[PDB]
Amino acid sequence: PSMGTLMGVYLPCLQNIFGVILFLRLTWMVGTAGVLQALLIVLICCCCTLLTAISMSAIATNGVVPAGGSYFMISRSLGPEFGGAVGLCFYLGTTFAAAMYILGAIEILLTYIAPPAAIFYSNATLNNMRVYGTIFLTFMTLVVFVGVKYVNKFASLFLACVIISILSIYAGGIKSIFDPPVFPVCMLGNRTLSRDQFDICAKTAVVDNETVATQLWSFFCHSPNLTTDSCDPYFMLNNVTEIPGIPGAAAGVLQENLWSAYLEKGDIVEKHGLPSADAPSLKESLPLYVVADIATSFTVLVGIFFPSVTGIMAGSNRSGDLRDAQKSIPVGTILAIITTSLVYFSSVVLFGACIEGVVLRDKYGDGVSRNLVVGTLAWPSPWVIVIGSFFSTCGAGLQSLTGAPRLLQAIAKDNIIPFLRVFGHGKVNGEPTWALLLTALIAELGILIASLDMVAPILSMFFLMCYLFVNLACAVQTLLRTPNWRPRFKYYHWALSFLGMSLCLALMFVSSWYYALVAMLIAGMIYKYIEYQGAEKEWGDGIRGLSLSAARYALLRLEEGPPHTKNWRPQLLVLLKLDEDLHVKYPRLLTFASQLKAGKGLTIVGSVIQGSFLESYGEAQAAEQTIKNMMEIEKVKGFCQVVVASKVREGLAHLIQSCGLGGMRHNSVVLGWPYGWRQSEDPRAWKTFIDTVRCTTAAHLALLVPKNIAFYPSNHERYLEGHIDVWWIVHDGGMLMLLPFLLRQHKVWRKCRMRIFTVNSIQMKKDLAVFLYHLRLEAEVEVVEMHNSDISAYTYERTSNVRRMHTAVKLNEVIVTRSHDARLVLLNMPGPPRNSEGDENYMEFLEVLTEGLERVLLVRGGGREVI
Amino acid sequence: PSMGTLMGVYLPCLQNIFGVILFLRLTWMVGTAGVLQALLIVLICCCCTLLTAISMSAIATNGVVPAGGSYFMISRSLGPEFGGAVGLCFYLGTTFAAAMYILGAIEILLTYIAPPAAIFYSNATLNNMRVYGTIFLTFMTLVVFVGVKYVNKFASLFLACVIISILSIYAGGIKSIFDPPVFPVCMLGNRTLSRDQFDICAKTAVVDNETVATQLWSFFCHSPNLTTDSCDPYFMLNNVTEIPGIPGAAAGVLQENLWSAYLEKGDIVEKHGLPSADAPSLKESLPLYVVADIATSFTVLVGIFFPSVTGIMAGSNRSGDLRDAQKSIPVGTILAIITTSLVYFSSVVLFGACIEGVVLRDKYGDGVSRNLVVGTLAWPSPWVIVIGSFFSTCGAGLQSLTGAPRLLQAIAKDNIIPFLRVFGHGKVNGEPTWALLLTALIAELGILIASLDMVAPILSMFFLMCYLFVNLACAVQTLLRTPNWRPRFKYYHWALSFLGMSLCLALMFVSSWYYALVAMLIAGMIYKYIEYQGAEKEWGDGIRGLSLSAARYALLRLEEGPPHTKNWRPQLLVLLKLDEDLHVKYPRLLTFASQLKAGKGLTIVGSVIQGSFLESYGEAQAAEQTIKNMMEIEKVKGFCQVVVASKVREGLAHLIQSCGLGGMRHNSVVLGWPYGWRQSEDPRAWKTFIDTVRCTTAAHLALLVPKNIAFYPSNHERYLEGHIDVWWIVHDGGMLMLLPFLLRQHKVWRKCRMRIFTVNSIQMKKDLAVFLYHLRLEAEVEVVEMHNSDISAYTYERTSNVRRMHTAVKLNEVIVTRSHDARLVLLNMPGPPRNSEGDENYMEFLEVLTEGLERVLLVRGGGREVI
Ligand SMILES: *[C@@H]1O[C@H](CO)[C@@H](O[C@@H]2O[C@H](CO)[C@@H](O[C@@H]3O[C@H](CO)[C@@H](O)[C@H](O)[C@@H]3O)[C@H](O)[C@H]2NC(C)=O)[C@H](O)[C@H]1NC(C)=O
Ligand SMILES: *[C@@H]1O[C@H](CO)[C@@H](O[C@@H]2O[C@H](CO)[C@@H](O[C@@H]3O[C@H](CO)[C@@H](O)[C@H](O)[C@@H]3O)[C@H](O)[C@H]2NC(C)=O)[C@H](O)[C@H]1NC(C)=O
Ligand SMILES: Nc1ncnc2c1ncn2[C@@H]1O[C@H](COP(=O)(O)OP(=O)(O)OP(=O)(O)O)[C@@H](O)[C@H]1O
Ligand SMILES: Nc1ncnc2c1ncn2[C@@H]1O[C@H](COP(=O)(O)OP(=O)(O)OP(=O)(O)O)[C@@H](O)[C@H]1O
Ligand SMILES: *[C@@H]1O[C@H](CO)[C@@H](O[C@@H]2O[C@H](CO)[C@@H](O)[C@H](O)[C@H]2NC(C)=O)[C@H](O)[C@H]1NC(C)=O
Ligand SMILES: *[C@@H]1O[C@H](CO)[C@@H](O[C@@H]2O[C@H](CO)[C@@H](O)[C@H](O)[C@H]2NC(C)=O)[C@H](O)[C@H]1NC(C)=O
Ligand SMILES: [Mg+2]
Ligand SMILES: [Mg+2]
Repeated sequence: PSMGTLMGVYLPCLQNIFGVILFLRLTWMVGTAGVLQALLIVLICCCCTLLTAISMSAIATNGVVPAGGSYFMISRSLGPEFGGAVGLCFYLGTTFAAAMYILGAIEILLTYIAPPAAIFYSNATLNNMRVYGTIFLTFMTLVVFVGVKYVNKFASLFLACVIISILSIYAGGIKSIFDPPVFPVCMLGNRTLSRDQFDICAKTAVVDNETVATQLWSFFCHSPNLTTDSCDPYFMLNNVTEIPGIPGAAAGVLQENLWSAYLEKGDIVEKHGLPSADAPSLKESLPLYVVADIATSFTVLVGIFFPSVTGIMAGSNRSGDLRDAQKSIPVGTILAIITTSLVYFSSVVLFGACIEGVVLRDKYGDGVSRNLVVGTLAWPSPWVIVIGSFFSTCGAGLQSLTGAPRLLQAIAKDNIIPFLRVFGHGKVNGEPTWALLLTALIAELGILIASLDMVAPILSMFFLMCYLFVNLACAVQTLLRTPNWRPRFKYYHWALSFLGMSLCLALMFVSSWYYALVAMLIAGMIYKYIEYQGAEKEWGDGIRGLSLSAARYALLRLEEGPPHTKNWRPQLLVLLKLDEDLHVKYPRLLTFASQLKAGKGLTIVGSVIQGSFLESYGEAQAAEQTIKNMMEIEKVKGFCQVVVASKVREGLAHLIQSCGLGGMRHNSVVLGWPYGWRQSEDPRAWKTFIDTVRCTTAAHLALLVPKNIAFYPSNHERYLEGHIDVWWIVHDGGMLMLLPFLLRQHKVWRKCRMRIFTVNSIQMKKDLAVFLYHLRLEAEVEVVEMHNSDISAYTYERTSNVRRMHTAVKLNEVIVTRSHDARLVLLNMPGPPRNSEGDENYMEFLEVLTEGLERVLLVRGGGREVI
Repeated sequence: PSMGTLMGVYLPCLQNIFGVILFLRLTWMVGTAGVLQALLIVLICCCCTLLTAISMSAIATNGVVPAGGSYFMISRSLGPEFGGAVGLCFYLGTTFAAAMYILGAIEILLTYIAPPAAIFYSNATLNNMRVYGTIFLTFMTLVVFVGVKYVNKFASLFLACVIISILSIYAGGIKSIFDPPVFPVCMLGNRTLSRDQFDICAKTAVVDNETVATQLWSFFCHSPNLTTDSCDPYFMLNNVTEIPGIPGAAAGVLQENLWSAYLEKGDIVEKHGLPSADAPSLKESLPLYVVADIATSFTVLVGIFFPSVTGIMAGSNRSGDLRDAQKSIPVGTILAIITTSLVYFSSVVLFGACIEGVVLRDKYGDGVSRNLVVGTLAWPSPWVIVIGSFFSTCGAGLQSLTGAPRLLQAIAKDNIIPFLRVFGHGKVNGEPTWALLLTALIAELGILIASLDMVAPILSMFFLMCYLFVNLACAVQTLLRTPNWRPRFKYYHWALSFLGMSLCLALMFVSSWYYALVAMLIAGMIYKYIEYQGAEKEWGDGIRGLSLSAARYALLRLEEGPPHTKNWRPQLLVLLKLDEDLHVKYPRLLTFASQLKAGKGLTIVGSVIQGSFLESYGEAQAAEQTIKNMMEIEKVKGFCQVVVASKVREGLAHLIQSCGLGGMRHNSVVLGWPYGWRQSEDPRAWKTFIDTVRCTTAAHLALLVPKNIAFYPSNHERYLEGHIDVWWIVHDGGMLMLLPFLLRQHKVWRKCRMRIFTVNSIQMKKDLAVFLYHLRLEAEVEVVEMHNSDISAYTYERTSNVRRMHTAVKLNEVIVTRSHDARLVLLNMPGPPRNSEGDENYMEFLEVLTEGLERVLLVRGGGREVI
């Protein structure tokens, strides 16, 4: 399968864009709104479609392109929810478009081709439209049922007819510039008379050597004798002129019809710039003037014109039979859009500058003798545009009735929405069976309105909803960094899709707010229903399934990307120690964690249970429930893991290195202090502690070792007088300065004074102060003398056993004489020794250091802390 | 702190609800819209506020009630995002309400109290309103700045004045029924003359024994002599009547003014039911008829009336100083609402049935000699209502200017929105300083409009937005089962909150669609900004923080509730085996998992690395990256865990029992088969396999042991001819029937025929078929003979070593002669023995069973499978 860009993307998109709105409703729109506002309408309606084409190209380039059609790409690149919601709005738009094309062909048949055939001679026109539209819809449905092959064969002919029509229009204009046609329109003062009835527009004619009243007189004056004075004042007071209706292109005409002329329902189409002496008038004369049919505005014209720029999704419709789709879909679509936009602009200016401003406003060509107003300027004859538009409308109706059921069948066989499974019951060949009937029924329900000017806004609403959803999906997926979404289009940026969504939403609300609300509610309902059904199909439950799907999506999206945050906040893993009877030994660790997190962040609570898994599952479940209850009491929102190991050491290690799912990992381990390690003889008291410390420093995790956890305050407790003391010695400054702030952020330490003690002094104070300004703690800074010999233990261990104890006891003396009355004391601990045997000496160091302090918390940095 | 329900909730809510709209704009609304549509407006505007009061009660009962005010409850019970968004709309509503009350007091001062004081004598009224409103706003701001204590002291007086006003109105009506007042209104045909200028309404009066033209003549006719014929035709053609303006209560008047009388801008207030002979008229007479001031409709009246039922959040405003708030806030609020609604209904009917339908439509009381139209019926004098409404408006303005800056200061000190931190810089006493200035500026910007009929819809938009957000939050949090949200209100149901949200949204869009769009965009912007800032504060990054917060919220919400799903879908844990050089040994396990999941669900991929953590972290990270790449290649979306253990057995156990976060856990373990176990001498080949099997059967997890994994198809492979074979023997029927369906759902097995082989036969076939109908697989069912002796191994092991082999070899013979050419064969495996030593015999059994089959997959149920 291989066909080029032109005959694969360009010509189908062109054939789908050029429609009936141009012939039947371009001149009327231009005359009612002027040339300027018409150009503005065309620009506004082309910008939304151009931004949507850019977003569609960004969709069509990422990855491989599915070979099914234009609905499979959207789904594959935006998810079943979005794609399903988009597909239904597009289906409804297409079926209503079929209805509109049938209505247009009926109007062209009953008004210009053969008026005598109308059955009903107000509401007679509406009933004729209803009857003939129903007959046409039935026959077209039968044709599509039996003869799809001939339609696909003859589809080129309709495009040939459209192109020949446009060429003839432009040839007629260019011939108009130097030698225009003749189409006299008659005038009464500054009113417009219907030339259909009268033989000639003249008050009196000379027959048999004398003057006699003409048909215009007998129609306006009921008396057939000139010597009468019982007629309306407007006829006798004003003259009767015959101005040419097609003045050749000039700068005087384009200057005349350049400003808006919005009429009201029932008003008279008047030629601004003719002498008129006002006077009352009878009520038997109104059937002789041309009348405005519907109320005209700006939003009305926007709504009526928009369905003439839709069809940009028809270019990416032979995706399977394409040579290189990534390079052939976007360029073809955008070139088709540009060609259509330039043709519309040129045609607006040409109509404005070539035709009278009073014959453009005859929606049905009443001033002229019931001709196609746009067909008046055409070189060969006004008969080429009539037949051309008739065949174009028939072909567009046939193609819409062919392409809507196929899309419905695709959506039904995709098994997204479950209640429309029957609509996928295709024939033996694949041609839909019970989707054609539903489509014909919806098209009939649309035909029953029987007025293009009322069917067009619904069509516009559905297509605008589809475009808005495509744009919004693209922008959001680009912003939030979805895992499988990376488009390769060059001229693409999420700002463009966002602007397109905004513009098409503005249009959707300008046309009719209530229709837009109904469309938005339908779209939201289908989106949520697709999401719920997908959740129930993946997991098993509806609501819990929704939560599981949201969690999985967030974790998967969070997986990709740089795994480092610009800031550092403690996300703890509280290693609780269960008793022999499975009771929490130190329930104050959970309280302290709740005070340090304040209910925001991640807090996992692990614990190891010695034994064997094969025979100890119930114990694990019971302990998990116990920890969950104890954790609910202390008001800390977190998860709870319980593992059953053979030795507690390896259980602790596995718990430290494996807790979380992907990016939701901990980065801080808060373990308690071993009590009675030197009292008892069992050496294992302090080996587990040292091993967990060494295992949490090799994973680059922070460390919080709250000593004397039995004296820490509870949540009901409150502090009124007291001062936190910080004793940052050398390293770990960031966290030593960030912990007391996050601590005092709690009501228990809501107003505890902070004092920063740091073992040129003025320069150091200035730096600490400038750093504190960003934090805003403003705690008093007191820098005591720094003796390198005393601090040689921290410097030597980071980057002499007898000396170690000396320095630790001198440091302890200083801290206990200058910080004894402190509420909470925070100081950083030195790293454990490299030699696995000096652990006793390291423990003695750590014990003699914090001698006397009532409550002391030791923090060890991980090294990856930034702030 | 303890005060009752009445003086703590009822009276403040009552004082906040009864406003100026009732006096200044009740009669006008009733006359323009009739009695029926007025009652409908009151009902529509009371239903939204009643449903909002029910939702607010449901909020006020769950948990403890914060003692701060009415904004802390909403925040504490709905989250910082919702509460912050609600607080700002409420602040804007309150400040614009202050503007409206100042405008009302100005109107009452310049129109009835003292008209000569107006500075400008159209736009003179607007300029007078602007100047005087600015002066009033300045003086009121200064008073609130200096004298809050006196305001809080005197707040009771304003309620006393309002109550006395209403009592006087009703006393006047009841006195009207039997002896009404005198207020003659003059008429011209069926037009309404302004009685202010004329001395008496009579064409001619008799002075000095003869008739002379009266002031009405000289005002309507410029000639002061009766003998003139140069006047307008309407004056001479019609009469001059003097009808009473206050007809006592009767059923004839309530019948007259019962249908709508919507006028247009500039129309004349006409008395339907008086003789009038039409005629043209001059243009110097229009300043003498009463005129309609603004265009009236239904939506206009809805918008103008709505700010008279707002203030239901003022009852829950002394939460701290309450005896028992859970029982005192809801009953008080709802009783205040009911009292206000009944007073409005009774007043609408009383006005309709007591006053002429032509003097109700004088917005400024022009027909009467510039009196308060509602003050005409009042027993003591019309002077009590004027002064009462003046003092009420002044008091309401003062209280709004006192209560808006306090709310802004609370929001600013809560540190939710960061850019308004300055507005919390209260005085030494707490009274706001730079929040009062901002509030006064916004109120001035609102005063510059200087028309109640244009300020009221903005107020309505803000309050409706606040109410809609409260209702939506309540309904959603009740539906999705938020963890900390359980209200105790009896008459509360999420359907009521949903209906309230719908009704108040309908109102918000009926009044003015564009205003509603602006309000909704403001609310959404503030919601998303609060969410982003909170994410950046909890975690550290903006976008990644958003993802982390969504994941944590979903997991926490999913934690609570029954942990069993009605359906069972496999969520796998693929235990890969890494090589000595850290390469995936069997990369086909990942392919098979991707074919069985099809990219939807949870798939964790664990692996154990022997060694020691203290010295093997880089190996773990490298292996994790390797597995991530290999898993991305095979197109399976899952997480990857790597642990470093000392012995692979306990690593596998810890991986089996601890993988996931809360509810996102696996329920199926897919491990491979040990190859070369009998070939090599190392006994550990089959001990790890048996141990993992026994460890995964004690955790109640399913088990998938794909044998001969080297012959399984790849993703590029396709199958055209072949038939899946199922050999369900006794147990594990649900999963043995669900696995092939989920398998064939993949394109690789898209059309492989399924054959169900099952070792009364007709009854069994009928049951299997009925079960298959729901699945819809419709696979052919062939039931072979079931010999109990051969099946004695499965029956004896679930619920003789020589016999075991016999039965296994006979079963293998049957399966290999009737299923040799099968594509994939699925049969359930028996459980491992209880005796830890018969493992060799169990392995020999499992090996001799699947002898000859090219591809065989064995499944073992967990026992908790439902479908
Ligand atoms: C077509 O002829 C009709 C009827 O002869 C013209 O209607 C009349 O046009 C004159 C302007 O030339 C209007 O006079 C102006 O009226 C406005 C508002 O009343 C006033 O402010 C101006 O100072 C001036 O008096 C006149 O009202 C209008 N007649 C009616 C009944 O409205 C019409 O303008 C002619 N031209 C068109 C339609 O382009
Ligand atoms: C107040 O007096 C005014 C002027 O005298 C009345 O206006 C005129 O009322 C009559 C009805 O009694 C209208 O006649 C009707 O007009 C409609 C539509 O044109 C027609 O369908 C009916 O068959 C009938 O002819 C007349 O049009 C109207 N005059 C104008 C200029 O509109 C008015 O109705 C009196 N009563 C009120 C306002 O309650
Ligand atoms: N079985 C366990 N499960 C979870 N965490 C543990 C376990 N054992 C120890 N820990 C962690 O190590 C810390 C040190 O406890 P450790 O057992 O060393 O001291 P102890 O229990 O107070 O008594 P001793 O020091 O005499 O053994 C505990 O607070 C806990 O954080
Ligand atoms: N180190 C490991 N990490 C993760 N999973 C493992 C590990 N070792 C074994 N397993 C699991 O157990 C299964 C059995 O593998 P096992 O080592 O028993 O057989 P083998 O490697 O094929 O060779 P042999 O049977 O001779 O040892 C593996 O497929 C895997 O699922
Ligand atoms: C009606 O048509 C006539 C014919 O063109 C207009 O012109 C008038 O012709 C008479 C004949 O001599 C002259 O006396 C008048 O002076 C002409 N009018 C002007 C303005 O020159 C006539 O004006 C038309 N009437 C109206 C109301 O347009
Ligand atoms: C104007 O007022 C008079 C006084 O009430 C109306 O009544 C007419 O009075 C004259 C005096 O004899 C009678 O002849 C007429 O028959 C009375 N009218 C009727 C209907 O009985 C008079 O009708 C008023 N005019 C209008 C237009 O309402
Ligand atoms: Mg120990
Ligand atoms: Mg082994």
